[PDB]
Amino acid sequence: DPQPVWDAEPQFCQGFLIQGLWELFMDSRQKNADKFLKPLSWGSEVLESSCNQPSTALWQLERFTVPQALQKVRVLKHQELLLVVAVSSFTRHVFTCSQSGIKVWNLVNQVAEDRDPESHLKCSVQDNKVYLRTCLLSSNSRTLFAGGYNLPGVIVWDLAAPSLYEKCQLPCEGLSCQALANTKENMALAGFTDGTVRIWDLRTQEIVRNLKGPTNSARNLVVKDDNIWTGGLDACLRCWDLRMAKVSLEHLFQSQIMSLAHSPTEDWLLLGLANGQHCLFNSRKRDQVLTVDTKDNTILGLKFSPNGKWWASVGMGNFITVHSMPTGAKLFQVPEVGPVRCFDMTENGRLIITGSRDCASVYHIKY
Amino acid sequence: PASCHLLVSALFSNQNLTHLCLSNNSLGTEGVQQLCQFLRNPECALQRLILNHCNIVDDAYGFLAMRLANNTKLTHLSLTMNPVGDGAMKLLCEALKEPTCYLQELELVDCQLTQNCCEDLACMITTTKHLKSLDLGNNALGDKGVITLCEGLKQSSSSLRRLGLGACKLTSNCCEALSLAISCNPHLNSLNLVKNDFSTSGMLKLCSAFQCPVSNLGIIGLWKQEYYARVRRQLEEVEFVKPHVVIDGDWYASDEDDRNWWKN
Amino acid sequence: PASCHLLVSALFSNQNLTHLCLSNNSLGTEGVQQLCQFLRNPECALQRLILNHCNIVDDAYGFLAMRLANNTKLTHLSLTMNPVGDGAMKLLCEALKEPTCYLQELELVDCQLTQNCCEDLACMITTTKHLKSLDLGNNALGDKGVITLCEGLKQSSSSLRRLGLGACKLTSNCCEALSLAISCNPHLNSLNLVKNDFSTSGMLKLCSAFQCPVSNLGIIGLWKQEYYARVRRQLEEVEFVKPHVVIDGDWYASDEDDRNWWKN
Repeated sequence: DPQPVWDAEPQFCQGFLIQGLWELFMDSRQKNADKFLKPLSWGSEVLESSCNQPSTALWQLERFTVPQALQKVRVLKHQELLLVVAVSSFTRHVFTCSQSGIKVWNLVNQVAEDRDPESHLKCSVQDNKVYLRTCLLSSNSRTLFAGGYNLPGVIVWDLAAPSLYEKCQLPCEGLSCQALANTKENMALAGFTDGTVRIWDLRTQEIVRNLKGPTNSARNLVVKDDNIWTGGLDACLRCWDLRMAKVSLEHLFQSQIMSLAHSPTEDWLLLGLANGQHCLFNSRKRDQVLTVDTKDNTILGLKFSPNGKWWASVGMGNFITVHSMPTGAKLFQVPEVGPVRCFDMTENGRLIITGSRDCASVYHIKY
Repeated sequence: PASCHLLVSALFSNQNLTHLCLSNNSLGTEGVQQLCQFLRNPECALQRLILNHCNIVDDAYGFLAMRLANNTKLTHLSLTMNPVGDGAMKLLCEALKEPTCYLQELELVDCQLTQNCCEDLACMITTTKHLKSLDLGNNALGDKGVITLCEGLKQSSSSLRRLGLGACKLTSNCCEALSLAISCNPHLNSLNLVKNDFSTSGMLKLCSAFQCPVSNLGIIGLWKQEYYARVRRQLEEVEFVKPHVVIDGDWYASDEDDRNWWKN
Repeated sequence: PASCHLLVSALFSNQNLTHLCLSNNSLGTEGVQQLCQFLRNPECALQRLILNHCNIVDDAYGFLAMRLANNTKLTHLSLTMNPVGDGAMKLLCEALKEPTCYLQELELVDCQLTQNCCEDLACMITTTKHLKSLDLGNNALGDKGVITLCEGLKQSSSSLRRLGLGACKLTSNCCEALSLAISCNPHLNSLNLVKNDFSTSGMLKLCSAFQCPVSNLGIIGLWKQEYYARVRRQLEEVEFVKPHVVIDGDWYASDEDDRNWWKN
């Protein structure tokens, strides 16, 4: 019985004053306390004050911080259902990925509802029928990746140049980009429906390596300098090191695998199954996998905190759940009306973006 | 521990120190014994003593309980991130049950606790006459433990004001007992329920308990973003009915008394 | 342990039992808590309590120590072959140091004890004004720990009468310390030194200690068959000067008051 109620979100003071001035003109021509949300200062911070804590922390342990609540500030409008989002905290440029079109937005301007993007990019103009499923961003913000189903290749855009243009088509004619991946190395990774993975060098645009497996096994892919992780409908789990070029571990499950995650400060591997079980595995000792959290709804996306303390989940059941690493228990809850497909996180740890229905929403983190 | 023992021995002769704080520093058993010996000495006049994240042994709990059995001029005590067993909890609550206790505030946030000691906790709450503030944190009381606690509370002999529960793994079943206790608790003033799964119907029941004229719950700590439209409308109705009720996520920000003198 | 809780709960309304004995029965922690709770109320009127082989561990000692600290009309307590810690012994000494304690005799025969608790025992002996009989058995007090005890014994402020050190790992070196303590200790009346090795020279010092006119000791637990012929002549000389002295190997045979009523 959710019975959800929707209200204007920001209620910014400038908007309130503008609304007040608009009414007076209409009244003149007709003859013929209040709570406002703090704006995003310069598109970087909110400038709020932190919350109190029951006790002081240890002198050595100052950097470890955990969040409490999430507050939404802006809503981004796209007429079609969105599939992926990108943050790009350095340039304050948010990218929204949908089935048909891609748009780019800037967070400098203050507005309740954003309808006009700074740049609009569509891949359906080039070909007769273009269906897009995947997208990816680079840490250096010098490249933008977008893969499609019937699109013959993958298109790279560069944000360093004064103008946006297509770098290379990098064709995969018979293979649809179910999975798209990238690394710190210049090297490109991608997975497709027919259990095939083909690998190209951006500098020279040549195929260097091909991998083959059973069908539906390329639904997921995890990249590391010495670890390549692969799993799909089969539920076989394979870890590969390019150096000695052989599968390291094989693992079996009762159901399919969709979600994987990695932790930067110390390796941990998170598993999401069709029956809704979260399994955690450490990549140092390499002994055993363990499960601590179970969800009735299928889990589609996952992400980890830059600090290495909390992970938030997005699933079929229109819910957002955030946990912690020591026990796996959830610490706060925020539900949404639509089925949440995507998720995102910021390297700075101040913002967060999630999208379920055609439009996208931007939230703010409190510490 | 040697430095702590020397410091306590030096402070033994002192008599003008009322507020003392010692945190994050390892303290030995002999240090706790010497501190209790100093406390037993008259003219101590030490009101507030704060100790957190300093390992305390089981025997030291015995010394603390013996001091608490006949204690004056010692109002506030804190213990956080300290290993306290359920048997130690029973010993502590028995020591508190004695009428010669003036401890207004007790804080036990991260002490590992289970559901068994909750019955003794309810008994001591019912018997105690001077405890005002009680706080609990990440310790998992359990559904049965909260049920027993609320059964002890609904009788409402205790005059405690502030109760804190956070990440105690609550469910929707205990909400009925909580609402029943609140409905006959004119003394209760502040309450916190954060990081605990509460269903929709539990939220309606709690809102109805808030709306009852008997309840005087003023400070409540909850996150409004987690709940649906109907719960938000009900909370707005609660604010309409009582003009002095405020709901804010940051429950620890409110300070009725100086608790963060050391934190500043 | 479930059965034992029933008896004390039933006895809670009793006003008759002055002597209660239990032994060789497994007892839980909760039984001790209720038993301690049993004596908490007035009109308990229970003098002697014996629990030899009952397993008492951890907080149960703290439960007793809290009760004993502020207690009266409970004179005789005995624990034997039940494990206690040195720290638990330290907790008991602090309670016994309080003026509000009338416990006459205390027995710990096979309880494990070491040298560390001896210093706290030495301080307790001097200040205590209500303890008469102290019994220590198989516990290894050691040579150094015993020497610490004689310093409190030498100061002679204590009024204890009967002391027992059987199989306390005495040696030849500590013989000098005991002789000084016996030299100036008019209050001491009965002593036990059995299953302990003494130097022939040290016993020559010990025998001279007995002949001292200042000593007023009447009961000695020693086996005359153990020692040297010259010592035997010195031992016979002790009886010649003082006709009232008695030297017998069987020290537990003598009963100033009823102690083996349960064994009877």
